[PDB]
Amino acid sequence: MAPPSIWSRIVNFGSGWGFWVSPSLFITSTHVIPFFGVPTKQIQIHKSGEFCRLRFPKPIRTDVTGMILEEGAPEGTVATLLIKRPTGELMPLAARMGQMGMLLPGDCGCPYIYKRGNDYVVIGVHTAAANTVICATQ
Amino acid sequence: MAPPSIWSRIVNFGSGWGFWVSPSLFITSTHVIPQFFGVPTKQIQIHKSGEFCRLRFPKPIRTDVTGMILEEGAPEGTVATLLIKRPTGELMPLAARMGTHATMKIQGRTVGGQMGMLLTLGTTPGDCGCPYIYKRGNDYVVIGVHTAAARGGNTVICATQ
Repeated sequence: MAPPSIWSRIVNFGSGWGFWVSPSLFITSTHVIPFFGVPTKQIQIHKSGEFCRLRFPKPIRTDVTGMILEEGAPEGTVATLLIKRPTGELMPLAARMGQMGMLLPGDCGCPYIYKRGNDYVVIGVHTAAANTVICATQ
Repeated sequence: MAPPSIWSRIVNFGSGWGFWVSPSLFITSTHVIPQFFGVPTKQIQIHKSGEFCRLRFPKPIRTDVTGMILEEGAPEGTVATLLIKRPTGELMPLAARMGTHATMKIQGRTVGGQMGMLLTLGTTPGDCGCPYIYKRGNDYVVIGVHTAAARGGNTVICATQ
């Protein structure tokens, strides 16, 4: 259901994963932050509570289109937790959810997506789980 | 292009990449082999046919994937898709018109494989190990692995067998 281009946005970072919103915007969780060739000082790091945004002065992923990132998902939205594993396996997981989710480590940082019209929407990143799941917000 | 499950079979293997044809079969390029997947190099059944390296492991490692048809190249004129992954994460499916088998010198190294040509950015040595794939009905089919590329040309070599 999620095309390869959106999977390619998910890239391993630190101890887990992160996600490309644009050629220059990259989101992840704070527990995986130990950058991509760019000095750690030439980046905007705006941590926001187990959620972190990284903005580079130059595009890094020019292959990637600008995708909408919202705070969360309206209650009842069936988001999709796109977990990647070190072996290369892709693990899509249907989550009912806007901040806490019900399914139907090193995974933290993987994004939450839900399709609205002919365009995808990011709503946060994987924070922790132990059927329960949690999604970090802006 | 191709679905995610096919792309997820492509993984970094040393200097370049490799391809999980089945849960236990792993094709790659002999030159990208590091100097595997948490397995003793002795325990792995290695086979080589030029710059083509086929690794059959004793235990199914990649249980998420399925078996896929692996063939010795493709007939002349077939348009295969070289599935390139770059270390930045980007995906680059490139169409290639497979030609005949040839032998050439590149980087002080005599290379052999099924020549192909990229059709309307370009390949890099870090891209070796990635698969040439063309769909035959419903079945996706692997024909070999990227092993070399001409200095300036769009000629490309596909390790076969």
